[PDB]
Amino acid sequence: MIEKVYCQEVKPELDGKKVRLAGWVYTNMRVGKKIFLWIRDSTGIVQAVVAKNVVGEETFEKAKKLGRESSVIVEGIVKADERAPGGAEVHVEKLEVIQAVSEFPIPENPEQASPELLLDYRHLHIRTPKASAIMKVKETLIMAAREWLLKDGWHEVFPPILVTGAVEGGATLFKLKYFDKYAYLSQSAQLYLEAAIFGLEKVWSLTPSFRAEKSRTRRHLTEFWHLELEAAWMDLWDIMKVEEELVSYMVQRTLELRKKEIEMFRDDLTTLKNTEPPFPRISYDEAIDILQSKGVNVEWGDDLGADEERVLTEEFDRPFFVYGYPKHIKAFYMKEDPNDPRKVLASDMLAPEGYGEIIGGSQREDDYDKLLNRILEEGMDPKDYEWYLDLRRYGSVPHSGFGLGVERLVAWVLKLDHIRWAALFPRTPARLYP
Amino acid sequence: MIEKVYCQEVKPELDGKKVRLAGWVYTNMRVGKKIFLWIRDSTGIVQAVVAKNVVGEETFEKAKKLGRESSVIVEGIVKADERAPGGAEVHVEKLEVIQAVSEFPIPENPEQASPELLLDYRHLHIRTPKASAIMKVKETLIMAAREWLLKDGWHEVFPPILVTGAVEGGATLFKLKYFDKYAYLSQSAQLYLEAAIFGLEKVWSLTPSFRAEKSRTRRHLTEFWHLELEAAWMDLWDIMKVEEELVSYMVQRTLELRKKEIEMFRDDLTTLKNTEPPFPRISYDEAIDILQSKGVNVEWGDDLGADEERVLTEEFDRPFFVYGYPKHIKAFYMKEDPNDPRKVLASDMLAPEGYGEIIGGSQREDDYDKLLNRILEEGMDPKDYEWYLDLRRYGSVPHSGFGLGVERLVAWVLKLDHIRWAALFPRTPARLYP
Ligand SMILES: NC(=O)C[C@H]([NH3+])C(=O)NS(=O)(=O)OC[C@H]1O[C@@H](n2cnc3c(N)ncnc32)[C@H](O)[C@@H]1O
Ligand SMILES: NC(=O)C[C@H]([NH3+])C(=O)NS(=O)(=O)OC[C@H]1O[C@@H](n2cnc3c(N)ncnc32)[C@H](O)[C@@H]1O
Ligand SMILES: [Mg+2]
Ligand SMILES: [Mg+2]
Ligand SMILES: [Mg+2]
Ligand SMILES: [Mg+2]
Repeated sequence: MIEKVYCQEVKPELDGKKVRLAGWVYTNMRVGKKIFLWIRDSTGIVQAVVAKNVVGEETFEKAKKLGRESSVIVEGIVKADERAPGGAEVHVEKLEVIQAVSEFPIPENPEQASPELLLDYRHLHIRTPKASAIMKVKETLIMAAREWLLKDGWHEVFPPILVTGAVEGGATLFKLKYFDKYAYLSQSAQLYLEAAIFGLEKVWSLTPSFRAEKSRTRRHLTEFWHLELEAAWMDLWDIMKVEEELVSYMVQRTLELRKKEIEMFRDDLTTLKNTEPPFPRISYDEAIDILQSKGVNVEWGDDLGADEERVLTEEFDRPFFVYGYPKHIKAFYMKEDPNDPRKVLASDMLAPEGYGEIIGGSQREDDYDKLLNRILEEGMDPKDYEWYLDLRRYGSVPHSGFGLGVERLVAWVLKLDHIRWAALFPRTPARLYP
Repeated sequence: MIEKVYCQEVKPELDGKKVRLAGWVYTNMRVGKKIFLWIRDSTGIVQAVVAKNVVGEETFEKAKKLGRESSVIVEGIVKADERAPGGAEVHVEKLEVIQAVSEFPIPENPEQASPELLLDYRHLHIRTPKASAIMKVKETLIMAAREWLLKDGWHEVFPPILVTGAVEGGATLFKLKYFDKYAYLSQSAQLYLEAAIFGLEKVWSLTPSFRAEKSRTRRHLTEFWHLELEAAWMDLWDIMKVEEELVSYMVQRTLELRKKEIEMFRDDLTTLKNTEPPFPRISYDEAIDILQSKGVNVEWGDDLGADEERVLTEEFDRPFFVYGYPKHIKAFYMKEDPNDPRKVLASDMLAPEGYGEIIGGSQREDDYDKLLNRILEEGMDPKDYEWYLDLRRYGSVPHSGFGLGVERLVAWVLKLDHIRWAALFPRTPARLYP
């Protein structure tokens, strides 16, 4: 390959050097007698100056016709100039038009289009600066997670997607024909991580999880990226510490690296700066009391939906935990609170600013009889979970874990109006394409 | 949590120190008047010495009954002793039996069981040393990939799994009901990576890919982990360099870190040591000539199946490329060789020692008309690929990419007899459970 110079590399210190840009036309404007093409690539935008008396009439005329997203190779000499973007521009010697474009269907400012148009053209939308910014933030949060997980001694595993068990209820299961059998798409890798702790003790996975959720909210996708941890020996309080340490490191690392991207989306970084341990912790009992005190008609035992969480966040300026939920609005696998068996040892981590739940986790039931009984009480067939029950027969240990919704976290970090914008190609009940 | 000391931490230099082990009984043997329990955890095995006159009769009797996989907490004093495993043992002061076990259904040496028993009990099999070793090698190869990808300036993206397009043919597609519509499980994220290069230039993803492959071979799963790269500006030769640099770094890094694990599986590390650029490259034409020279009844235009690849590997002592395949045994998206349009600019990377294909990649067709025509020739509906065709309308650039089968790579690195052992919970046409 003939090497390119990235836009971010075009700096005043390269004054007088030859560079080869490769990218796409961002804007095309005649300035005096010259054509100024701003060329975008993955790293920034550079001003390329095209002079008729330098490139000749043929190239000059071609340059006039280059609309947004025209693919081009540009060779020229860098000139330091305090007036140009980045304090340096390229004086064009040669212009190769790969493909001229005049009708790119995403507007120059995407937010002047209907969100439905942007989704119809999601494959084109993702190359635009804000959409690309979201993907850079996403990769950085995940890289940060992997740094923390490696340093803290967790093992990465690669759990199954095709499964036969519901982890998070039958209502959100996708079912498919699988040769002579039927399979489900995994809602969560948790049950498999629980098997894996017996060999590896501290495990984690990042997998797509699948939820056939009919409700079309701004916090639900039908497919999302799910970062999940499970650890032998740890109780609920232990796993909550892991959660706050991990989330804080993810947020602080992304603040350090992606400030520019975050500032495209936020006027106020306060809640992100505030994201360091210890996070505030309230019981579900306290949550009910707070909600009732603000006039919300909620009763002990009621589910905390998105609206309840939203009101609860008003009292917090960083992520916070709610723990000790009523047993019967919580998953079959969660351990009872031994001090109060009406509750389970579960906690959710809620993001502030109205965002609500980003992590759900718990200590797991480690007693065989108790777990079997919960399976039966929930109308589940123990046959489908015999392997999971085996984990309580062959050297059971106390253990706990959690799942973080990556898109949910990105949506809070960037104050997105909908979780769909944090997925590369979002999936919702009416959206499968592109 | 009360902190534990890991087995690998029990070293002669801790002589006289109190430690708390937490783990599972590996073996239980009476030695003289004492009970020797070898305790395994995620990091190794430690000899714990239980003396009746120290722990008392009740604890001593309990210790006699502890079979393999009994979950235990052991507190005691480290004693340096050249005779013990690791040169240090723990003299037990306190023994807490969490759960006693006497009938763990995986044999002490798993390979004395039918592979079908091991798969029936896959959830139990994975905690055993060799199976756990494979997972450590897998996480290390992947960590190595991420190190290389970050250093070389690639962006991580998180592409969709629910899709409407076949990338790699209709025959291996899983189809499912999706609300009022139908969806497919992604065979490969490639088409979406191609969309993503327009914003991010150099992209990669690690995703589960799904192949409804009826043939039950030792190189096919119905679900596998697929590491895929796509890059703007790069041609086939460029992407081949990326492939050899990445694979070499993965292998060399895993050799550096996981020598102990690899030596459980290999007598000979030669081919791994040999895995550094430049890898040997032969044309498909040369491959046919080699095969015919060894008496294989293959003709130019024929598909190279597993058996052909196996024979071809006899001539190589490290991974190697085969390039320039006949157009009509290759995918619809691949770019024709401009020098010879009977061929496409595709290459596979084959592992030696009979293993064969670990990567398939190509330069992509970047001409709209040519791609449309190939879609139509293959009996595909261009409507299902309109978005993919858009990538050839709105600033097309030359580009290339590839997919690496992680399990396929693990199977070669560890000389596994079947790819299934490199998946945490393998999926094959008759195996969906556990
Ligand atoms: N390993 C575990 O302990 C996780 C546990 N099995 C689990 O799946 N919990 S969860 O349903 O709360 O999902 C966990 C998180 O996953 C996110 N989530 C959960 N459902 C969705 C949907 N439908 N869309 C997007 N994101 C979703 C959200 O952040 C939740 O807090
Ligand atoms: N992004 C790309 O350019 C990849 C391209 N779309 C692709 O899917 N190619 S491939 O079919 O050869 O699959 C790529 C690799 O994926 C592996 N593979 C491909 N199929 C399987 C099955 N069924 N089981 C396990 N592993 C499999 C094998 O290592 C192949 O070399
Ligand atoms: Mg809830
Ligand atoms: Mg939840
Ligand atoms: Mg082939
Ligand atoms: Mg192939």
